[PDB]
Amino acid sequence: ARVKRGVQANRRHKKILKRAKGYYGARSRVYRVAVQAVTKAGQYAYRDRRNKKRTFRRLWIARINAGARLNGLSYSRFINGMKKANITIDRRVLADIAMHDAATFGALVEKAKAEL
Amino acid sequence: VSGGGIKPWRQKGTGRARAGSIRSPIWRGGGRAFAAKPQDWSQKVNRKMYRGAMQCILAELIRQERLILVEELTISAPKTKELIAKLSELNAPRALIITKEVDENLYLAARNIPHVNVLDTSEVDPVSLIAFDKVIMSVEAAKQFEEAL
Amino acid sequence: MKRTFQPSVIKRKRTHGFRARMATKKGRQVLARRRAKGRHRLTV
RNA sequence: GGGUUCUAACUCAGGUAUAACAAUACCGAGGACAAUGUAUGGUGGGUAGUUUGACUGGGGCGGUCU
RNA sequence: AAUUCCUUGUCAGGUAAGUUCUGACCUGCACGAAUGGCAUAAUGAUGGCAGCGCUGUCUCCAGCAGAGACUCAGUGAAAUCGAAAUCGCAGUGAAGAUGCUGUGUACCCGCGGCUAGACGGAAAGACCCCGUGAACCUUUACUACAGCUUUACAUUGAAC
RNA sequence: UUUAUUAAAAACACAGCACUCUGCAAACACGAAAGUGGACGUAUAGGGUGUGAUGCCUGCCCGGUGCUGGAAGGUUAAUU
RNA sequence: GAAGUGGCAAAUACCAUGCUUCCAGGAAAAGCUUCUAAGGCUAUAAACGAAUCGUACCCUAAACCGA
RNA sequence: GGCUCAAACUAGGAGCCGAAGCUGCGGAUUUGAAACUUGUUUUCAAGUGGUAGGGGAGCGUUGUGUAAGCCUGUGAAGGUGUGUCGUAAGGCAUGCUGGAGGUAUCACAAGAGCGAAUGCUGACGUGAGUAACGAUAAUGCGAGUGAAAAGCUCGCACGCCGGAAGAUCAAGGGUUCCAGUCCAACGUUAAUCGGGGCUGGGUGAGUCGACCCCUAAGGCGAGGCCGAAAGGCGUAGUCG
RNA sequence: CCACUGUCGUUGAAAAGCCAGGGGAUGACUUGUGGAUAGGGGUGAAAGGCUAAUCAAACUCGGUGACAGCUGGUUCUCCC
RNA sequence: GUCAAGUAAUGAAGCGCACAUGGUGGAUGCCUUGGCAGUCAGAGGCGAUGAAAGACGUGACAGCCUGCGAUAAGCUUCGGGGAGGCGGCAAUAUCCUGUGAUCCGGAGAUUUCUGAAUGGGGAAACCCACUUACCAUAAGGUAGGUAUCUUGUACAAGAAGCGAACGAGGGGAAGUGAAACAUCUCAGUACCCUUAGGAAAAGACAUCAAAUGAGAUUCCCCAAGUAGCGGCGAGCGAACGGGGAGAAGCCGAUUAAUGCUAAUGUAGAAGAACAGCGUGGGAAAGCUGACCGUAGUAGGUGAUAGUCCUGUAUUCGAAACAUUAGCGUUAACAUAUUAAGUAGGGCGGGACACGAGAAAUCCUGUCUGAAGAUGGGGGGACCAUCCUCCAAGGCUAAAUACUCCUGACUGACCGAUAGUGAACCAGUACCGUGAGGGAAAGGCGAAAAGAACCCCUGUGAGGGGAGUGAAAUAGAACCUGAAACCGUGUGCGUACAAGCAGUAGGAGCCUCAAUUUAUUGGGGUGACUGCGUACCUUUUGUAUAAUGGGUCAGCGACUUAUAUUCUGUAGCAAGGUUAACCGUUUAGGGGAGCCGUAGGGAAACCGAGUCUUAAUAGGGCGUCUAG
Repeated sequence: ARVKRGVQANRRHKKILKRAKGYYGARSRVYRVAVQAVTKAGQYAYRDRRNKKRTFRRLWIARINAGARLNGLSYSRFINGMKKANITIDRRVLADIAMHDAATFGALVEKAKAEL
Repeated sequence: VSGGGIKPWRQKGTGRARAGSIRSPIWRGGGRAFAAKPQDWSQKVNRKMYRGAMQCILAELIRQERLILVEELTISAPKTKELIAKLSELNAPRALIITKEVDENLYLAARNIPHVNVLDTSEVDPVSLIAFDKVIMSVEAAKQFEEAL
Repeated sequence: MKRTFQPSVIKRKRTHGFRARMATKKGRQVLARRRAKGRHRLTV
């Protein structure tokens, strides 16, 4: 029962190389370099799946800070005012309203400002 | 493997990986690490386990309506067509016939029909009982199985 | 410079030839070994 | 319990024959020695096989080892 | 001193200046009489030192000639090489960073040079240690054996 | 003369010198032995060792270890 | 369809396997000439032979030894 | 960077930012627990970083049975894309290529899975169109031939060797010798040329050499001597 | 016939050479042809030299897949 | 419109990515002419009548291979067979063949030179002879003889050398293990040497046993990893007896011919049964309907055939020669007559599982040395008693060992880096003075139908048409045709910007599909932003400036046999299970043996107990179930 491994080896290497498309030089051509490039891409994607949640909140907070300073108080006092007013709106929706609806964000800021 | 007695190069100095033989299993044309040798594949089957398995096989044939009992299956002439007609009227075109004293012309009649075999009960094996779609046993052979199992 | 081979037919045939091999018990074993391997060249 | 003598074993890498080498015969010289086998004591780097520790502020040296 | 550790010993000579050289002293760590002592003409592609001559050895390099290098045409290697979008500095850090931090600088790509770095290439460090590793050499290490030698028996006898 | 291929020398050899062995089937060497070399030589010869032309020369020590001679005593194998 | 003989110089080759010296003292066997032992030869010629193998080419080299 | 009633420090106070911690939402999974009860279902609780290592469950590959089956020239294996499915190993479908085989399922057996071993074999990169083109005795030009001429042939001139770089051999080689023809490869470039390919030819002996006769060193050696065997020696001789 | 100095060359024209110099060059010389000595053996004007680019024990094959408490490597997946 | 300020867009020497399309390369898949492992039978030699191995020749035709030998791809003859043929690459030419060729089988003739090589020599394939008879007349030809050694009467018969493994014998390591090493192990192995036969050797009791005795040798399963041996270490390791295979005992159980008889082998012969339709280059596959079968899973044929071919089942042939068996005859050798330098002993060794040990027994280098049936050997120091058996004469089948080989058949063996080193012009090329080492290299197509002719080119290569073919990116380096690597085209990006080259976002552009028309969705690209120092190994710790890797493709490392323990599972269960063997063979038989069911104690011995002890005490180990 001799087993020749060429067919299975070919489709395994082809799987890795097809996952290494778009990579520069040997990283999309030679399996030895491509396989660790694909592993490193996976590790980065795993870490960045956490860091994306980390980075978009930083973006929302910057947008809300800009919007609150545009009419009135700072971000920190605005978030305190929302908490006192019992407004459950998250920073994602808040930054969306700051960027796309200036009157609604103005009214929302007026609520937080009346609460302090 | 032929040759491979001398060290192909000196151990140190050449910048090559150290080699002891050109018939190393690492080398093309070298020997097999763990080369196969002839081996025996026969297993011991306990006597009572063999008898029990044959008993189970016969009981399951009866339960699945694969065992067909006939008084006698004798063929007058060593002719394939006659046994083909007899199995057609027995509704078992492909079958294992088990008889005591397989006749010297029932053998010749069955020797050509494709999925048809004829055996003495002393040469009936479990794989033969399980492989064929039907087993046509004579009552005499069935009694001999009774006493053997 | 002078090299190792320095050929000479008389010397070659007298030290390695068919009669020199056949004249000793061990040379005949050389010849038997060559014939068993199947060499087309028995002796120089 | 030793020496002396003898010759016949044994020795000659003596002479004379045997073409030669060897052996053989005779003669001559030795001679129970020598030499060889077995056994045995001595001697024997001529040759073989080996050993020649560990801890350790690197190892060696020193010290230590229960 | 082909020998002197201390040591460049001391004194004399030679030089402007001499840890070398020559002469002498004797305090010979640690000369010495066939593992020869002290000399010695001749000899030596032998060692040390000193001169004449001579000079690009040098001050201090210049010019020139030929063969390469350079360009064109033809042919066409090498070692190396995880992958490269392959800069400096001060830090950091498996402790000496192109790649990490901060910062400075920097438009993209050749060719001729160059060798400061890439702990550059080459050879699984020979130094050193380790391994109950190897070899070969030595001996008053151990154990053997060859050889040589001793006696007993045999070959092997006689007489006084 | 020498480290063919990093050492040519003060290293090796050398004529010369000494000690010692060797009486001839020599000592000594090869070899299992037969057979050989030594040598178709014969102590003015041959072997081993050291030293190393030549000139002047070469002192003391025999405790140690060797070598040579001796055998009174002690010890001492196989054997019986 | 021509010449083709004089002088001089001169080998490490030849005389010469000589000669002279020296010590380190200088192959062998056959062919050949003679003598016999056991048991054809010499002259004259005339006719007729002398087999086989190598022979190219390199050989201080592009041909051998160094891939 | 920049900072001085700070963006420093001391003492307080209030907000906020801030992790893969915690919560929210969805999903998987280990163990244990009440049951139509073997994942038959709904949940619940506590868990689920991991090297050496221990335990568990599977994927794929070659082969055997199942299989005289099933699929397949209306296109097998393989190759190359795409879509799709599973926690994964991987599965499935299908376009193109391909042209003759493959193998469901469940068992069974393994030459059963590769990136490393200065691993082995083949292929092909980088260096790089880079170094080099092998004695600095040297070439110029006119003709010819030719697809093409620095190199071939002829000519004129020039240069080099000339105790050779000329000539005769031996050894060694073995056709390289001569002619005709060809230029792919070989020739470190080109080549019409060649020691290259191909096809023909060429070596003539009583006197040259060998053979032959003779022997040296040294071999072998009727008998002989020695030696477990194998063999070693040696006389006459016989080679050399 | 050698191999003392230097430069060059060190992926060389060359696995030891070239060039300029150097030493011996009637002798213990150089060289051709054949022969002898064979591995713990030979041979050595002695360097452990040389014994076919191999020498403090040649080469080839065999014991042999020597042994290696050493170094390297050790190939699919997920769960505890 | 002019100026000023601000700010887009656009580029590409080249490069990146993606896709398309090639080149190179030769993986993969499928394939086979070649290998590997065996089973059942056979056979186990060839050679002086010249071997094995070779050299040179040999053809219509140049070489190599195959065959053959100057009678040279062959000659004669006897059989078979029946239309083609003069071996392969590899065709062409001249021809042969029903007056039977080619071809196959038996016999014979010829059979150069070398090689045991044998007339002498020798650098193998060469040189040189002598002699007998005959012929020739010239310088020769034909047919012989001429080695050595052994055995027989200067005469006849043998031998020699080569070649697989297995047997018997003479010599005999070391690596290794003992975690060093010397006893010991390795191992009486490797190797060297001598020499047989189809086998060999052994073999009939001067053997065991100690039971109620058995009854030669050999081999297998047990006994048993037991009893022992052992620096009592590492290791080594029986026997008795039981179950089997085979059996045999004799005094020539010898060899070699010859003739009859029977059988076999070496060539051969016959051998059933399928049509139509559709697809297709081609049918054996599809659909429909038949037929043979003592022949249905064979190999082929243009795709998958019981009915197309070759075959298969079955039935059969031999002029000649071989072999096997049976009978008869012949000629060569042998044919003991009961065993003295023997048994035993001393010394030194060796062999026995047994290493000197309390060491029996066997062998013998050395030195000795009986009794001799009123006797002697053995029964593991030795003595007595008892039992058993008669050495110093020779032989003897089977069961057992093996494969250079012949036939048949097989394989959960390989399929071109595998399997032999060798699928192919391989022990070749090549390397080495030599002994020796030692490759690479398979595939067009079903059929060569292997591309007439034209065109470019140098009458070259190479190509494009044409043609062939189902297919030509099947065009000969030819199936498929991967990857590394190198090109060409298209889209987007890229020349103010610093680093493992990605990842998470994300503008713009390009492109496909829907959609009533820029709105989504898929695909390519990726300005700009954040984060972010490869992999392996080895480590306390590696971006490490520590190791390893240039890349790709292929190959490359926990196996196998047996023993043993534990776990799971299954069958049986206080029982379970056979081994070798037999067998018409996975069945059935075979109970020898093994494990379990009892322990204690050194042991005798006793036993749910037993050991220690004076002890009944105490204490130790056991009891107080599942294998």
